[PDB]
Amino acid sequence: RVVLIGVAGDSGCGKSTFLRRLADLFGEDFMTVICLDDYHSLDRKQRKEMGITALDPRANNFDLMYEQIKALKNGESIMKPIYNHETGTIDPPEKVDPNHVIVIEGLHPLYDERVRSLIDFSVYLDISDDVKIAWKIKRDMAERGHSYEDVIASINARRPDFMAYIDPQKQYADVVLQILPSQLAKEEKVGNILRVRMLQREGIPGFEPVYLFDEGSTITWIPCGRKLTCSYPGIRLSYGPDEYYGHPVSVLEVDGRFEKLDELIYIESHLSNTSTKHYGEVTELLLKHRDYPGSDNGSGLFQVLTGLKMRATYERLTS
Amino acid sequence: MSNLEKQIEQAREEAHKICDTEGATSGQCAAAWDALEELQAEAAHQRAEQQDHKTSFQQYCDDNPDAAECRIYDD
Amino acid sequence: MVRVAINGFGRIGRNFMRCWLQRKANSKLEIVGINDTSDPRTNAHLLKYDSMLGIFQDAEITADDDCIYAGGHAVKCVSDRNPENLPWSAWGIDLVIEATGVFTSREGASKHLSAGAKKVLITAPGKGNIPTYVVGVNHHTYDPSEDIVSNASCTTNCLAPIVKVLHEAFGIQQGMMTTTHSYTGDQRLLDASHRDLRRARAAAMNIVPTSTGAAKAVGLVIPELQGKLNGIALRVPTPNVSVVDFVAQVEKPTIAEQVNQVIKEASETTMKGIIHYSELELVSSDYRGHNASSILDASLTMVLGGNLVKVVAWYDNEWGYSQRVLDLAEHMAAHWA
Amino acid sequence: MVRVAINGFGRIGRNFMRCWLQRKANSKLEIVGINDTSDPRTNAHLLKYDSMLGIFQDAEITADDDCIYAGGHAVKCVSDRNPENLPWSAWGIDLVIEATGVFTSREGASKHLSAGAKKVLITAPGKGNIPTYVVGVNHHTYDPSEDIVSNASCTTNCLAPIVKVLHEAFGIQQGMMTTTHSYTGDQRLLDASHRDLRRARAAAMNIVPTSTGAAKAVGLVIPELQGKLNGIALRVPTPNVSVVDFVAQVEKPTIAEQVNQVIKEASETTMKGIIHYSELELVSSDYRGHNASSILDASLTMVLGGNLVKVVAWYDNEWGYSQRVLDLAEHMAAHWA
Amino acid sequence: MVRVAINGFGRIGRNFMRCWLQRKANSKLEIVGINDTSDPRTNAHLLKYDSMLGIFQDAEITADDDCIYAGGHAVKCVSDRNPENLPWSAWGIDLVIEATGVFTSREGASKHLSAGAKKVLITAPGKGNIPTYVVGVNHHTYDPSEDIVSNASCTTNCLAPIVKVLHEAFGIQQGMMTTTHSYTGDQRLLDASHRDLRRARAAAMNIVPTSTGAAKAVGLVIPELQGKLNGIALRVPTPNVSVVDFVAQVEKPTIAEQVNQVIKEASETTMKGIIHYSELELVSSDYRGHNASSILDASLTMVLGGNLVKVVAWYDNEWGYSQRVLDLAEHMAAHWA
Ligand SMILES: NC(=O)c1ccc[n+]([C@@H]2O[C@H](COP(=O)([O-])OP(=O)(O)OC[C@H]3O[C@@H](n4cnc5c(N)ncnc54)[C@H](O)[C@@H]3O)[C@@H](O)[C@H]2O)c1
Ligand SMILES: NC(=O)c1ccc[n+]([C@@H]2O[C@H](COP(=O)([O-])OP(=O)(O)OC[C@H]3O[C@@H](n4cnc5c(N)ncnc54)[C@H](O)[C@@H]3O)[C@@H](O)[C@H]2O)c1
Ligand SMILES: NC(=O)c1ccc[n+]([C@@H]2O[C@H](COP(=O)([O-])OP(=O)(O)OC[C@H]3O[C@@H](n4cnc5c(N)ncnc54)[C@H](O)[C@@H]3O)[C@@H](O)[C@H]2O)c1
Repeated sequence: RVVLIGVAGDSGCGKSTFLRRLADLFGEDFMTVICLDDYHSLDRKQRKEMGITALDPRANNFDLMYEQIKALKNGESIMKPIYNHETGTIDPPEKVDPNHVIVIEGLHPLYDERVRSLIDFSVYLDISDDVKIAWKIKRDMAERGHSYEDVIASINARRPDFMAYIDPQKQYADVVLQILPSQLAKEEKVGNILRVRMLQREGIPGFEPVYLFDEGSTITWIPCGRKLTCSYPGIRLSYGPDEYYGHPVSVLEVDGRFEKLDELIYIESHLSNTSTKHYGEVTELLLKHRDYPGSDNGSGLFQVLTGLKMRATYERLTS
Repeated sequence: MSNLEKQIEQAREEAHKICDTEGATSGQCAAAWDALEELQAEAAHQRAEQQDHKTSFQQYCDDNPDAAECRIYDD
Repeated sequence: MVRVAINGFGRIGRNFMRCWLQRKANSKLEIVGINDTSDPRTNAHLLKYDSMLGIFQDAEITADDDCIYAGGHAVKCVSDRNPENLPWSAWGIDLVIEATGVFTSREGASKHLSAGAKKVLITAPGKGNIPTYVVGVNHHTYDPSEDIVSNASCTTNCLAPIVKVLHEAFGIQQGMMTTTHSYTGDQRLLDASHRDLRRARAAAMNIVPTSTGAAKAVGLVIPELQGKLNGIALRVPTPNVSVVDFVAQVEKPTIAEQVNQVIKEASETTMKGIIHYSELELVSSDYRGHNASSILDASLTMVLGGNLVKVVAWYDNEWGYSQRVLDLAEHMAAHWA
Repeated sequence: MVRVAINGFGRIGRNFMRCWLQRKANSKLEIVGINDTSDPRTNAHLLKYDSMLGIFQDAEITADDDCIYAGGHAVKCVSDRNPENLPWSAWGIDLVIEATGVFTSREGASKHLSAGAKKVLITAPGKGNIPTYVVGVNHHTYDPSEDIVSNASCTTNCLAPIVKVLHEAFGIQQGMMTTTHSYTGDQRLLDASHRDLRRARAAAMNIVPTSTGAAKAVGLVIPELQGKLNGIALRVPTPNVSVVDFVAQVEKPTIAEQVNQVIKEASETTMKGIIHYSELELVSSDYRGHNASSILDASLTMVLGGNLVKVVAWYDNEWGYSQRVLDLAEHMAAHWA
Repeated sequence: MVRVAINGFGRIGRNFMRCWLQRKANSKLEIVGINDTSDPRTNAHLLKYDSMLGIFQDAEITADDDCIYAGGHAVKCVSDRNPENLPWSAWGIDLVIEATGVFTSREGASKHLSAGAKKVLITAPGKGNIPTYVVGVNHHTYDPSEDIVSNASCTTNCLAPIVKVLHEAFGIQQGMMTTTHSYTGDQRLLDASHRDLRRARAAAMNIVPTSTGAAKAVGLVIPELQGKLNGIALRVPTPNVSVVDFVAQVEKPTIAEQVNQVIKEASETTMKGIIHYSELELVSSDYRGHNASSILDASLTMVLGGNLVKVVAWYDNEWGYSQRVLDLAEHMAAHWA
């Protein structure tokens, strides 16, 4: 069989740690990675000539990617082209073979509707603009390129078509992870502690939600107290039924910074329908890689929760 | 890096020029800043791979694995 | 008759050659090529005078710089570290026996397939989804178009028949193991620089522990137990033979005598030639050169609470593992496609 | 100040003497009598030049045929195999330290009590209902009228604090152990005649297995786990230090990191000086002379299925066991009755 | 103060570093550079936890990927097998200590001189006419423009002071030696492929003999005995220390007591700190870490026919040889030109 997983976000294709957590979960033996900048129509020269970004529905051969994607189901080794990233040009293609798990990730994994009918499980990954700025400050600060504070003006110039081109895809994804500045902590820089939330969608079977103590009644839980000595500022979870874009969703939400072990196992003991064959398996998957960015906050929690639901969908698809 | 090291500053000069001259809010200089951000993204991809520069073992065991320094009979 | 080859004339290669010299008449295999990083003068001496199995006695060993005459039988020999420059199609090689401990990947081992060999049997737990097969458990269920097959480690090759018997008779929920392993060639003799720190220390002096995934390879060769078997290894200063402890958590309750009875009759019906059963109070060095891939030690089997069993198994990781390699090679010769 | 004596100046006796020479100032114990089957000229040499702990350095060792001068401090010394002909009341002996491995019975050890000694601390798992006490578990709960007390074996003395911590934190249903043990003096060097057959074989050559009841002694020192703990031992050719594997079946489920956290904080609150916690990739010989009675090896702790835990513990059965003997002796000196 | 470097951080390098950490205050030498084929994280661990000399205790050892902090003292560290790409003039290196066992030729060792180092002291008997110097025999007679100097082997470094004393006191016609040598890192652990066949066999199992010319190196460091001294070596399974037998044919006749008297007074007048004299019945492991480069064993010295003498000398080929290397390095620092 062929299963398929759609990831959506502008974190750079193969440049986000969610794929790394999926690699720790499945293994690169069982899955292969497909970037989606490879199906660009023409180059950055023709982007400058046509005056167009890399976000245009003109800018990709959306039909040949569909033909290779449908041929992925039939077992044959696909021949996919490669965007030469340094030059902006296009490599003559590479013949790669299908695997047990196939992923699809790029700026438009979901813009096509026939592949939206093809993708077995979908993830959009949203980022608020504040932590965009806080990540670009780290981007041009660690490199010391000295290109800051007009990239601020690049943000809002990149903004308007992006909301037209990309953001209506989240109206069709299953799970969407938003990352916000933390309301809890104020006297830091604006990107230390994240306020993350995984708006997951009901409906489509196999995918359960992961509900905190009750399906469908908003519950804001702080695990500090008689059995956990919370540091500053500690965790503040949330939950809530909601209808996002007129669709039955269930936001599960975490604010805070995981400082130690027991506060991360105590949270995991109380989530429900998390689909583990193993007690504390989510905590083990958190602490197999202490060095990954975002393990100390809820981003690494939610990414591995989504990947664990991907295990659930894979077990549903392969019996 | 020297080539993209120059090209990022060249596209930065163009970002100062084309989006002050030929329209600050249109598709042309949005394509220009999109290009410069992709150049920055490939600088990031170069940066992370040079952070993952191995010192010796994934070189000397890359080319000659069976030396006594990195035989692993994972048995 | 199948023309076979040996990549890496080390411990496993010398034992493979010695086994084929002791099982010559019943063989569809003719060993025609070896390659080591040594000249052909040295490794013939190392074949004849093994400091573990004594002096070889049955056939005469001699060599010159291009061939090796073992008992009148000639065998070719070459030396190269690149697998791509090797005369395989020039020698007519169906099956090459990867035993260098280097080419564990599919892309590494497939270099011989590219260079002109038809099938490769690698004597290591390979990285990536290489089809693994253990004689006595699932040596039947290989597809003969699978040209790149892998025998597992010696610990897995010992442990998996016992786990098969106990899973069929009782059913296994979970299971640990802790093999007290003889020291292998990877460890440095004195404290020298090494990629892993616990193998960097002295071998003759120390119980060095190591983490292995070779317990999980039972979950490959038995599919319904994957993710349920894990264990560590202890390397102690004995040169040849080793013992494996195995703690399983069965669910059908029983006593210590009954599991011994089950394995004793399984030694005589199905696992004959794989599992030997010994009710003697032997020690380690009485298993140098034993033909079975697991000798169950009877007096130490114990059950606590009905649902928690411990067995221990002697096994020779240099001779019995070579025997299982040669049996798998003959069994793939008997179903050549 | 308590005048103490040593029966049998073997490995445990020499290590006890060396420990008291290194812990002299804080001691309510003064060692005034020893007896070995050797003359006083030889065992002073064996005290000074230990081929395991090197040459002793701090104090001067000399002897003549009636006394031994250790650092200016005189100690008496005699030689007799009959415990009934021994000058105990002539020397004023409160506590004698039985370390011959001979007098394990109550009736054997009570011969010193009859011959004029007040209390006896035997460094062996004694036959019969002798009250056993481990420092760090139940060294408080001895009645001071119990004059015949027993420290358990070194394996039990290592294993029982870990089992105490895991039983308090998680609760234990069942538990196995398999200690990879250094070779002791009881084994014959070459293959010589011996009462047990698996100890009759060569020590430097072999992994010899043996059955021990020293796992059950945890069920003595922890009463609610008796009949639930059992295990075997493996003697491998390392001279000094050893490691113990321990498989428990807990009932409160957890992961591998949490048990390491529990034992790490128990190393710093209650078991301080008993259990050391090491997150290094050390090997065996880096624990020669460590003061703790169990070094938990952190990187090898594993949990399968939530309710099945495995730890391994390095421990020195010649130095740390002597340290616990001397700590128990001082702790019975502090509550002399 | 002389900035010095270490090529090859093996046994001799780790012992050299440990000796300099124990002789820091009286040193004109500051160790500023090392290079091994390992990363700087591993060899700091191997420096701190030596499985032969125990855990280092006096100073703290830590590292990151570019430097090593030994007791607060920083030292640089790099990794390259080509000696020509090494930052010597970038680091200001007067003396580099060749200890890889690779660069024994003049043209090999002179690569460091070309690459920007001022003097090289190689810890091996070098091929070709490299000026060799032994501390205690002819450490005075070096010309300070000789930038490429060689210390001899450990066997020669032990044997030559005894031969100097016996040649001055009695006069030597001929002389044999047979050193019972501890196993070194060159031998393969199991029977693996090796350039010389007698080193190809197992080290922990075997007395392997080998032919050495290190007896003839005494004829280099003592010129009037060249071509008169020859001997073999026996590698036995002891890890650290070794003993050398020495049969000389003197011409001035004497008895066994008189040669002991001569060497005893030479231990107290001229060879002080080189030759220790021991009238104890010690054994091998009581010389792990001894500072002298030869401990003469007194009870075994014998003379047959007046003109035929045999001595035996304990010596540590990993610690005392490092001590003589560091003494030669300081002695060339004291006469820097
Ligand atoms: N040692 C055991 O008892 C045992 C048991 C089961 C499995 N194995 C596996 O068997 C393999 C080999 O074991 P071994 O003890 O024979 O190893 P070894 O290192 O003792 O011998 C391997 C031989 O192959 C040679 N070699 C290495 N790389 C080579 C190359 N690229 N080209 C040519 N020759 C090369 C080596 O120089 C040596 O001659 C390893 O995968 C090991 O894990 C070993
Ligand atoms: N060996 C260890 O590391 C270790 C660890 C824990 C406990 N123990 C226990 O310690 C005891 C002794 O161990 P050991 O290694 O010192 O033993 P050992 O045999 O090495 O030394 C015992 C000494 O006592 C002497 N002796 C024996 N019987 C005697 C008698 N009747 N009268 C006088 N002297 C007598 C022996 O000759 C020898 O000198 C045994 O019970 C052993 O199980 C040993
Ligand atoms: N082993 C002894 O006790 C002893 C005694 C006297 C003299 N020696 C001589 O000392 C030398 C080294 O002895 P050892 O036991 O330390 O050897 P070793 O092999 O144990 O250690 C040598 C170290 O140097 C490294 N090395 C080798 N070639 C290198 C290169 N080209 N560049 C960088 N690093 C390199 C090795 O990988 C290892 O880290 C040999 O000449 C030996 O004969 C040894």
